[PDB]
Amino acid sequence: MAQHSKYSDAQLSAIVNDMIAVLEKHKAPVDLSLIALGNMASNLLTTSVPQTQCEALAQAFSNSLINAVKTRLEHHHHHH
Amino acid sequence: MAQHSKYSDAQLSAIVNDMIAVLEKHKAPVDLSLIALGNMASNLLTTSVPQTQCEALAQAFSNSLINAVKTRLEHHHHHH
Repeated sequence: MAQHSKYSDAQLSAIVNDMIAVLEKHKAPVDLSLIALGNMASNLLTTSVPQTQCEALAQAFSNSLINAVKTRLEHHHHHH
Repeated sequence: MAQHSKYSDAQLSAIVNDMIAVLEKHKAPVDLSLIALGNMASNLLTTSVPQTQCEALAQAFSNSLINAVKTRLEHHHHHH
C-alpha cells in the first residue's frame, strides 16, 4: 500500500490513456478541456511546487514542452 | 468569482472534478500526474490547433500562468 511506483512508461501510459479516454467519454471540444487543464495547472502550480523555485520549474516544464513541439514539427532533421 | 466556462460552467467543473477523480482512481504522485499532463498538453496542441500558432499560445498561456504564480507572491497593492 506504500510507494511501489517505480516510474514506468507502462504505468505512465496507463494513466494518460485513462485521462484521455475519460475526456473522450465526455468528449470536450478542446476549448473546455484546456480550461480544465488551466484550472488544474493553476491549482497545482499554487500548491505542489517549490515556493522559491516556482518560476524555474514552471519555465522548465514549458521549455521542455516547447522543445517537444519543436522536435515534433521538425522531424526531418537530415535532408530537408 | 468571474466566468470559467461561457458554455456550461457546470460541465467544465464536472470535467475538472472527474479529472481529479480519475487521477485518484489510478493513484499517481505529483510527478507522474505532471508527466501525463505534459504529454497530454503537448499532444493536443500539436493535433487540434494550428502548429505554428499553438506554439505561441502555449508560451502565452504558460507565461500567463507564470504571471499568476508571480502575482500571487507579488500580491501587493497599497495605492488603490
